[PDB]
Amino acid sequence: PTSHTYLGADMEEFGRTLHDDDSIQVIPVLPQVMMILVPGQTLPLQLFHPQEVSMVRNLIQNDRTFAVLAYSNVEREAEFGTTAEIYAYREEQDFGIEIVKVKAIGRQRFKVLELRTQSDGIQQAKVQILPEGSGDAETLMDRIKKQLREWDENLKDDSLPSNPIDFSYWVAANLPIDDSLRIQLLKIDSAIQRLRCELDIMNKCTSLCCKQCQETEITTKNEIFSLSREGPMAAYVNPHGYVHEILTVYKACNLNLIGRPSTEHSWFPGYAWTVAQCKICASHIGWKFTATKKDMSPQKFWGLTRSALIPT
Amino acid sequence: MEEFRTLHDDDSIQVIPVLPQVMMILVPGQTLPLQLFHPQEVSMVRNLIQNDRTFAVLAYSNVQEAEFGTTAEIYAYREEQDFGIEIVKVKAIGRQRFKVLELRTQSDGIQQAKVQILPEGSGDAETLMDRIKKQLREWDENLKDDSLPSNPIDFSYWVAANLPIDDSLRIQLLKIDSAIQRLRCELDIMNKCTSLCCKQCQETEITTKNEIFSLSREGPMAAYVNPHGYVHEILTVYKACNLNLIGRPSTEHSWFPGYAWTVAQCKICASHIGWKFTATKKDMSPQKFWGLTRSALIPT
Amino acid sequence: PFQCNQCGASFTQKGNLLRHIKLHSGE
Amino acid sequence: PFQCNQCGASFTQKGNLLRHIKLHSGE
Ligand SMILES: N#Cc1ccc(N2CCN(Cc3ccc(COc4cccc5c4CN([C@H]4CCC(=O)NC4=O)C5=O)cc3)CC2)c(F)c1
Ligand SMILES: N#Cc1ccc(N2CCN(Cc3ccc(COc4cccc5c4CN([C@H]4CCC(=O)NC4=O)C5=O)cc3)CC2)c(F)c1
Ligand SMILES: [Zn+2]
Ligand SMILES: [Zn+2]
Ligand SMILES: [Zn+2]
Ligand SMILES: [Zn+2]
Repeated sequence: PTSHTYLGADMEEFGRTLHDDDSIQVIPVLPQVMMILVPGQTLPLQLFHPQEVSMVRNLIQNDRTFAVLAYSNVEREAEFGTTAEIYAYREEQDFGIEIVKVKAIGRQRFKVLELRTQSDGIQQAKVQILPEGSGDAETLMDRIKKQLREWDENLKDDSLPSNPIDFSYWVAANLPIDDSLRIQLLKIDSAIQRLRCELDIMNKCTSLCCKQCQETEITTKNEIFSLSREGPMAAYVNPHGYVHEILTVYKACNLNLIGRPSTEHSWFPGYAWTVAQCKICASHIGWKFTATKKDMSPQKFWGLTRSALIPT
Repeated sequence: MEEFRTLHDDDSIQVIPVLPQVMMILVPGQTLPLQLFHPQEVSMVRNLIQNDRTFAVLAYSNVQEAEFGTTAEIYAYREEQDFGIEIVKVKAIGRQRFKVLELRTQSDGIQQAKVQILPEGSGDAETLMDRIKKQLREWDENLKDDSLPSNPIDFSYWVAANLPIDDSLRIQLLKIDSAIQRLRCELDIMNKCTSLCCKQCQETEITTKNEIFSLSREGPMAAYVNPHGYVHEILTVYKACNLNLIGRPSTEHSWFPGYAWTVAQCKICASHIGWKFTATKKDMSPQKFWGLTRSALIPT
Repeated sequence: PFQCNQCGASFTQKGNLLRHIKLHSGE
Repeated sequence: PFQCNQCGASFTQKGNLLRHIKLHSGE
């Protein structure tokens, strides 16, 4: 599923040598993207606005890299951010609207020094690439994997990155945590400290409630499971450009379904989807996935949007 | 009405008076009618007629102030009095956008703004203009391309003035100095919106883009001043839904000569949306049409 | 005639006008 | 036939769609 088969097939695949640490660079910012991107996390995008299509077409011919800011209030309030490098690109046009479909991957964190908008309209950010500290972390990484098996790796193989820095970011990308805490881990430059905060977090997180009411538990960490190699959480883009960060769990509560299942543009092929909403406030929480054949290993599952859930 | 071309240079810094009551997002080229009754307001227009005839209409993003605005040049002026009260009626035209550097109030209460005339970046893509025009004609079908400008800058602003879009979208444009970036954004708008709804409940679709029609040269949208100075930007459509009418038609101060007006309101929240216009003679072809107030609608 | 200055809506009862104006104000 | 652009939830009547869209924005 992490391959994003839904966005396209005949997509061009590109990757590039990273900027050095403590370097000061000038990078164009996608203003629409409103996520705390984590290095290593893939970002699927369907761009329709002519301005964005103009920039990304420009980006494919230079460094294939743009900046995804980290807003704490958004009213642009970003002091940090992450770079994303286009690895898959496809030009498309339907309904008289020209579409650019990209798959990018987070590569490096940076501190924002200056944001200015040019005469062409594209917004540029001068960034300082933050350093990636590492060390010996075998103990921490073992402590993490264990607690991971006691959640979803019960049936999930330990196919996880060996590098402490890479491990720190996989855990960071697949942890049911609010943004304000995700940004904390990205603000740590030392892998070892990141891994530690992750451990102290994994031991203190239990339930996920709805954010608009804060009075209804939807699921528990014990339900988390991975149907991809992305771990329990991943980003998918819908046919109108909306990116959703999807946490997959086996069972959930306090949800009312909306109508009949659909099979269109499903992010998990072979499964159908039905919108799920909170029984108390009626805010969208996600979708329930139902197998379309009996041979399916998991038969029914839930894909929730991190945007609608808050820890405990 | 005395008919009457002040063009400040780019990046020039001016001190222009601000009509406070006015709470609009004026687009260069769009006409703005006004009826003034406050002694100070008449004083201001009388002073403005004697100098360069332009004032500033601030583009408030609320939280009040405002960071931008557009200059307006009075081109029609008539003074009269009723109840010994002296009223000034003017028609002004938007001419140039500006960044607000300092807003200060005079003893009279009239506000003065020190502003910077913003530049008008242009470019090419006649292909963008041809596409927009085509989409526009399908929307209205009464549009006369030969009634549309050729200058990229002018066309962008005509489109910006006659598109049924909320202020927040009207403010996003105008803030773009590049005609091309303006036109592109207009396309993204036209391609991402087909229906209009009541802002106070947003639970009632009132009309669709295919219903928009132009009854005059200013195009499908236009500003009108009611007998009390309330300015309304009216989108004329042939058909509308989810509206309740208030009472019997009236003919007093009909902005469209020949048609009677009955207030229309949302069926769900009862908020004013505009007026239904019905012919008073069998000769008029439209017979029935709707004038929706831009302030009360929002795009899907 | 209990007419509204903003839109011209006329009413038989004052209280009907009053609650109509409050739909314009605080809009 | 009335489908939400964010989540895909389809409705028989638009009044249901509109008040669902209003939930994606807090209201
Ligand atoms: N200080 C001071 C000072 C203030 C105001 C002063 N004036 C004095 C003279 N009065 C003349 C008069 C009164 C009553 C009417 C009834 O019609 C009304 C009423 C109220 C709002 C609206 C309408 C119509 N309408 C739209 C509908 C669509 C369309 O086609 N056209 C429109 O206009 C509205 O929005 C008409 C004219 C007017 C007030 C003054 F002499 C001093
Ligand atoms: N400017 C501009 C511009 C705007 C829109 C454009 N359109 C062009 C034509 N449309 C084709 C089409 C229509 C209808 C459907 C039904 O599926 C829908 C619908 C609405 C929201 C969602 C989904 C699915 N879904 C998630 C959840 C579940 C899962 O597992 N995966 C998902 O995808 C959603 O959130 C599919 C494709 C689509 C695009 C355009 F061409 C330009
Ligand atoms: Zn809830
Ligand atoms: Zn309403
Ligand atoms: Zn009224
Ligand atoms: Zn929805």
